[PDB]
Amino acid sequence: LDSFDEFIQMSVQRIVEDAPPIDLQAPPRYLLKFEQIYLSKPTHWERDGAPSPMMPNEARLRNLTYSAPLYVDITKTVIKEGEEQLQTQHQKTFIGKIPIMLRSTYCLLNGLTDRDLCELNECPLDPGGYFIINGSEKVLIAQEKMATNTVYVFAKKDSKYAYTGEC
Amino acid sequence: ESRGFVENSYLAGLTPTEFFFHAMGGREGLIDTAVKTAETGYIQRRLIKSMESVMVKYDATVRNSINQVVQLRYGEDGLAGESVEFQNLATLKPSN
Amino acid sequence: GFVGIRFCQECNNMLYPKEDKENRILLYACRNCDYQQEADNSCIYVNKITHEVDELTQIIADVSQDPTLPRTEDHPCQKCGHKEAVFFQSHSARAEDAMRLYYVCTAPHCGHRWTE
Amino acid sequence: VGLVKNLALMAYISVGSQPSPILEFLEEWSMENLEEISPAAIADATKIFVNGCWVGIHKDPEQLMNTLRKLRRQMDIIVSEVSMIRDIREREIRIYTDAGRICRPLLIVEKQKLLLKKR
Amino acid sequence: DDEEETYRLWKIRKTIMQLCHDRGYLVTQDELDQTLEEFKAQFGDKPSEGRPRRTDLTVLVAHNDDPTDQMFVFFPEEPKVGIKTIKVYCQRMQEENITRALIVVQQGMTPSAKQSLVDMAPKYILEQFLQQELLINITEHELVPEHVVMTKEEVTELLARYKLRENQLPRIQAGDPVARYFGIKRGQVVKIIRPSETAGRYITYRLVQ
Amino acid sequence: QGIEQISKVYMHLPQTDNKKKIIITEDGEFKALQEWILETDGVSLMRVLSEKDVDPVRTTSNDIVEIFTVLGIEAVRKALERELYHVISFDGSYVNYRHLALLCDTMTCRGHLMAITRHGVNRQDTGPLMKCSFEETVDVLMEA
Amino acid sequence: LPKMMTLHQQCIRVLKNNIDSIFEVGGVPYSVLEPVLERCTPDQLYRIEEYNHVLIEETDQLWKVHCHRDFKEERPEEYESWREMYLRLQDAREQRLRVLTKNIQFAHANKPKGRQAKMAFVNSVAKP
Amino acid sequence: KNVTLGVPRLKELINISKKPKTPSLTVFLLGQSARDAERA
Amino acid sequence: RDILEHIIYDFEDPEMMEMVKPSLDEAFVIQEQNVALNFIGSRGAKPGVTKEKRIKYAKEVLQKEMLPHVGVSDFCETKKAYFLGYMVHRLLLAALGRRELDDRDHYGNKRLDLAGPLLAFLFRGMFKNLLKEVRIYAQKFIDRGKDFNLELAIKTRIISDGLKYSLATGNWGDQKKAH
DNA sequence: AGAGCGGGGAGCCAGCAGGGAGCTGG
RNA sequence: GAGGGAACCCACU
DNA sequence: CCAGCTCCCTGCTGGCTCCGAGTGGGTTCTGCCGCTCT
Ligand SMILES: [Zn+2]
Ligand SMILES: [Zn+2]
Repeated sequence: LDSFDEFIQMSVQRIVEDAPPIDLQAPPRYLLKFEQIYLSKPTHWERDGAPSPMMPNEARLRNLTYSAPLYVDITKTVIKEGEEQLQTQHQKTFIGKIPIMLRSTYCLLNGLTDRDLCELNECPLDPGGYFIINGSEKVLIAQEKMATNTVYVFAKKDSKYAYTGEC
Repeated sequence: ESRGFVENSYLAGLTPTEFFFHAMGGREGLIDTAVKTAETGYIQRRLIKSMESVMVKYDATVRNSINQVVQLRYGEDGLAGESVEFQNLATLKPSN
Repeated sequence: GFVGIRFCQECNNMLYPKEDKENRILLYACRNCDYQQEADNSCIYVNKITHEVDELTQIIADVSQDPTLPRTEDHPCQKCGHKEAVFFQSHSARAEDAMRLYYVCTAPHCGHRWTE
Repeated sequence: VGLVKNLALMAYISVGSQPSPILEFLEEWSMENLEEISPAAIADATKIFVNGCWVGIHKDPEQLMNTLRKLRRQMDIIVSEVSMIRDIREREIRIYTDAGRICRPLLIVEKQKLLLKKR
Repeated sequence: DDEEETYRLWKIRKTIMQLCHDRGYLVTQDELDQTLEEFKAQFGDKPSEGRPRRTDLTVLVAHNDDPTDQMFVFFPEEPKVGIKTIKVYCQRMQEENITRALIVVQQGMTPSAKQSLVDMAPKYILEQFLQQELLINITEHELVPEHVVMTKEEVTELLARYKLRENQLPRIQAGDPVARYFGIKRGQVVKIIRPSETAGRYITYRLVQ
Repeated sequence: QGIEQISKVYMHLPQTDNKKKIIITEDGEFKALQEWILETDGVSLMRVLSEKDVDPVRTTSNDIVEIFTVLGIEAVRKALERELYHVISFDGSYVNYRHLALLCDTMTCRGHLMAITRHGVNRQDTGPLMKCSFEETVDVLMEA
Repeated sequence: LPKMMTLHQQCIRVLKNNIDSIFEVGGVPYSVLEPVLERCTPDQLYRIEEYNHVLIEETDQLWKVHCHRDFKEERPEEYESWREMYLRLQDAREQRLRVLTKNIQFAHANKPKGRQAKMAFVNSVAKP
Repeated sequence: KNVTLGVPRLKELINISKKPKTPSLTVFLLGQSARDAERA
Repeated sequence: RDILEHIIYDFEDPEMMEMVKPSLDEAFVIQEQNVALNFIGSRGAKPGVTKEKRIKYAKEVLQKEMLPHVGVSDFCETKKAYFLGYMVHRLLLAALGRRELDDRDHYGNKRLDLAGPLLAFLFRGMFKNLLKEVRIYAQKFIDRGKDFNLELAIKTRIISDGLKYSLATGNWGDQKKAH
């Protein structure tokens, strides 16, 4: 839950920031800059198109993906020859759907008491920590890796190197 | 105690350091089983495919599929191994 | 004894050993620029194959602050008389042949390190 | 076997933090930058690593680690999940704020006494 | 050193003449068991000085059944062996009308010299032996069982008894150390007598390939 | 001094009859003689055999290839049998002799050391279908 | 403990285990009390000196053992006994630490701006 | 002596390895050389 | 002198000097920064025919791609030099036996990518893909046309179905690169 | 407009460069 | 009186 | 006299093929969204 909350609150916005703005010339120049993300609560749109607050049992039963729409604020500036810069503020532009970990901050079961969870046909003993993808509960197994930014010196065997430092 | 000698019995119960060191010891046996199965099976397969057509012929010789003589008699005595027994030579050991 | 790197002054590079037969002596010459200098020590290169018998000079006194090191009060400091001292084995790759204990005085401002 | 592992019950994997408060505090807690020092001062001083970045050296590493532990223990500038390691023999202080570090809570002992009291 | 080289020369001569007795050549019992002192008395003590000279160490033997079937054992002084030494040795063989020789080299032979040996093998049979290989008798080792070279009539009786072809027998390489010891060519059959854990004695037959 | 391929030599006096010098006395008993024996960490068998006061009969290696190149094919057959027996009977396990003898005779029937691998088995005169059944199926059938 | 101890050593080892038990020394001279006070830590010395004031002018050299352990880069100036220097630098360092805490909390949270995700509640028809 | 046994030695045997893990000799001595430790 | 000051912090230590002697002897023939950058760029991914192109490529490797954590911006080369000298110093310490070799199985040398970092890696790749497709669409409608609609430029299927696919299958990457 | 379709190791082998005798030629 | 394959994961002896 | 040049041994590097047997159960994806043309 803590890793998913850090990903949603901090990592998505940081990834959007570190992506460079798009500079496009044929001539007219267009600069696209993605500014501020917005994440909603997990909503379902049927074929009618009316949004609804999508519950985890609805996602499990109807084989839905328990995902929340991710909007973003985009600025499009126009740079012509002999013309000032033109600003277009495309506020809250939908760019996809982020699957939501159960009982995380942006899950609809967040902050609910056990009575509210039982009224929603959820088990209060259920830990969360998983996603609902096409109605199937998916857990992300943690993955070990070597630590970054650290100097590690080993001795490669049966090689041309007596010792090797790695970072 | 530091380097993994467990001074307790299973009835007495292990200290936490002894418990962790015993887990380190038993993980070795689990690893040994799991990684020895594949190499042993490959050894068995290679041993089988090297000798599968070697057989006792009707002239009591041991030959392969190429009909080359491997042994002139099976086990050098021509006897099946499911009926020989451990016995003692009476005249080998005693003095003159 | 060991020989160290002697550096040039014009370009601060490495001086390499060389001889002059007109003076018939030894000089450290820089071969990036044209600097030359008469060499003080005749020893150009030395092996220390079995000269790893000492490990006290690599020990620092800061290990007196290590809480994971064993402390004893039966080995008083010779330099200052403090009763307590940490002891440890050598941490080198040369310590495979020796479990010899080294001692460091745990009194501040002393840092005296000795053996047995 | 051995490759798939499980968490211990009180094990917590760190979530990550920004090094900026620790870096600012180190800058005005008598640590001198690498850009402003001659190399001759590096031999006797303690190298300071923040998320594996050598940011400077310190002349008094013991009181620096005491100060850093005091800051982390009262949940000041340093947050609780930050790891601070003093390699005493190698004269290094490594501060890690990144994610993925697995840690566990331990009771603090000062002078052979628990800081956990009956209160 | 002169003493260790004299010991080497005595050991080489003893192994050579054990080999010659094993090959069927007439080597008398007096010169099988020649002691180091007897070798010192007959030949010398200081090979670097030259009292035992390798050229003087040349052994001429005659086969037991055929007294005109003689074989040489040559000891080149030079460590390698070239074409010139081979030409000198085969000229000596031609002028003494002998078709078999052993060449006990110190370091080895040049590849051209081995090519000359295999080229002249139809007329004169010349065997390469390192001194290192000949410093012991490998047939006296406990791992090496008894090898007996079979006559052609024995081979035909063997193949008639077991109704075999030659390629159905087990094989031994012509470069095998025991095969090189007995000086056997391709097509011959060696009868191996060995002890058996189960039967007591077992006889194998190996064709030279 | 010494021989280049041999790094370390371990002297020991064996207390067990596995590596002793059994002799038949004048009375006629089998008497075990405790005699000092050496072990090596490298293999230079021919030089060791040539050395002074080294037994040129009982001295042996555990290297199969050098025993084959020094003493021949029947000697490496016996050495292979001894080493396989050592591996089997380390645990006190017993396998009947005919199985070990058949494996060693299979590995030494063609004059050289035929390894129990594709490079030993698939280079015999056996049919292409047997070879492709073992290993390198497509390559064997293309060679055929 | 395979050691023999006379009365001095017995009393000072017991008291060297429980320094904290001392409230008021009575009338012991420092020259007697010299061992147990050298194996001690400066807060306990402040406690002892503020219950047993008559020891103060005796213990100042003792403070040097603390000063070169806590302020090893320093030296006293003139008209500075080691106790008053240790207390002045100790309180100055605590005040510097408190000012730094109130800086890097105020100037990192309240002063600058950090960007994160905000809740939408849009329910947009951009995904129909 | 660190002589290898078990499955790795069986693999080193049935695969004719030119590089055994622990190659070794068992050197036996002749005469008085075998009887005293100094000439051994 | 400067290189050894960055590598060897105590110049009164002769064995570190002895071990850095072969590297100094090997690299004596290069004596300028531009010649060294040329030597680096001669062994690049694609060596440029222009020497100045090789200088730019070597500078880009040494700044952007060599030790990004100590510094990636311009004029941050002294921190990178101290860190590289620290790596060489650690290598010499291991060579002397003065410092123990690192342990791969030591679990303080390991980090655990949880749902956060893994989803961040996914979303970084897929936001790069979404910006790539937006760039292609807007490039097409500024090349022949004059204007492009941004709402039609964004393919939400990229982020949505990529996250859905990687969470559904467990293959952590792209759909066309599952192997 | 809208229906349907084209675009990790471990151990073998051979193939190359480096060596080092040795015949023909002056 | 019997119409998919493939990939991956978990598990069993 | 003595320089010249060709063809077999060793060694390094690259390719290449192998890595236990047998069982349950699951999910996902194959098979894709731009069209040019009436
Ligand atoms: Zn210079
Ligand atoms: Zn002291």
